[PDB]
Amino acid sequence: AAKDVKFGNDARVKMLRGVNVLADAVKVTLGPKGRNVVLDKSFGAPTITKDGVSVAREIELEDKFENMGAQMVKEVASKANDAAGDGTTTATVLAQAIITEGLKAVAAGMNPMDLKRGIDKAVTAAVEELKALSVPCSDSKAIAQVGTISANSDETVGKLIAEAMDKVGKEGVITVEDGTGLQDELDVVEGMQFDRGYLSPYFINKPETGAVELESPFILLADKKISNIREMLPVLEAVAKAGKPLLIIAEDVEGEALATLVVNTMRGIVKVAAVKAPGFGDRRKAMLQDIATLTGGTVISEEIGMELEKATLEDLGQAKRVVINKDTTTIIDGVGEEAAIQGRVAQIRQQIEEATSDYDREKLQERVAKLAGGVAVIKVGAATEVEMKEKKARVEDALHATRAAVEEGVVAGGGVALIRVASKLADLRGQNEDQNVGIKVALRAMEAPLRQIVLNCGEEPSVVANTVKGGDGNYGYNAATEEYGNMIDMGILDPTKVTRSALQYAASVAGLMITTECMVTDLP
Repeated sequence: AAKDVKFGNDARVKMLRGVNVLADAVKVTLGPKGRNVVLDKSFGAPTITKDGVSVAREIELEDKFENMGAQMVKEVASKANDAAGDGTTTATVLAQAIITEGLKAVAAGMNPMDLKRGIDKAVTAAVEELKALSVPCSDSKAIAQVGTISANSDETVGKLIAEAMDKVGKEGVITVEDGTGLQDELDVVEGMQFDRGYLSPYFINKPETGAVELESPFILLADKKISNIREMLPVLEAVAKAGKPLLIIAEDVEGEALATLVVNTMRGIVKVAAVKAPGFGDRRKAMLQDIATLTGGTVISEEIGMELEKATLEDLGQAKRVVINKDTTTIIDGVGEEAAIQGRVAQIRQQIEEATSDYDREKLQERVAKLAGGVAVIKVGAATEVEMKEKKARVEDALHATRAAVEEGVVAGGGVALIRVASKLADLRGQNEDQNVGIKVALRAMEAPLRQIVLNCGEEPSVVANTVKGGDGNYGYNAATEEYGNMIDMGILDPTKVTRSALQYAASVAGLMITTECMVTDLP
């Protein structure tokens, strides 16, 4: 009902102090010599963690305006983590630096619009410089190296990732799953992955990764929107009597159907997951047909008179494993005739020759490559099961890091890339002097994360940052060994995508907060 409103400097200082609390909580964990943050748990055993993700997720300030500021910075940091795969702490500390300096400038009387424009100009220049400075990661040796560093110096993990990407390609779909035995088994199976997520997070079976993982499930491919249930209840009865989980891939399943599916899933009487149909228009129908051919089943379409009432087990697609993340889903080893797959890829290639528009042509290349390439599975082997779990988690993290490195490149890790780019961009200027002030704010902000890492290491940050700026290339300061040298030589590297995303999202949130003249929140 009644709401509190803050205008001008009061709202901005509220946001600044909230962001300060969040960044002070998170940034202490940054760096190889990170600090420990105790997250008190109501169950009884407090947890000690050194990752900024958990600390950021667990923070919620009591004051309303402080809470809003901290939560919005946390939201943009989580966006950076979801996109790049890492760099939440770097994004948070960069955002804190930009916000502090920009608010100090605004309080002097600087124009927020020009400050934001200068900050964005500096950030775009920094992204271009990072792209220029990035070391390409295309050789299998470089892939193995990125795998090793991304997995705490494990040659086996890097070798597995490198050979998996060799078999599936740089852009191929590669997934990791638990495997029996001690040795690591790598196999390739016929499957596909389309960028669609679960309609509700209530279907999640693995809270560790938030992935709806299904083993040997049935998939129901519907060409029509589903709102009611009574037309499709026999499908639920059939999958229940079959005893195996069911996957729903329709144009959209929402309303009472989604509600009853979520309720049943929480009840546990039946385990059924629903994911939206990829694409739209005729493309959606084409890829639904592609998935139907992959799974050996058929799609139910209202236009051809095939109702959901007649949908039974014989016309129900079946797979081996299904992994549904927040944004992407993966069907693995869908059982189906190889002749059908060959016919489908041949027909799509034909359509490629008699395609005319470039957009349709590139979409057809994407579809045929995705369908024909398949998905390889890497099975983690270890002596003890807990070791298998930790190794599989490390393999997943290393796979994400390697994928990011392939997508963008590899730069110097430990914040050296950002400070090097900031030193390189010392002479950039904008139209207004306010834009120059904003550019200087951005430069100091990109200098900040290395200073924080050095401060966590215990060394003084000023002289170390000055020495790193004095050098050129990937030369910087190693926090672990307290020595200088080339980061790629020392192996301290991060994907260019991670650094670029952290910088971009910190810039976005800083621009949003600097240009905020009013806050509205519920009354305490």
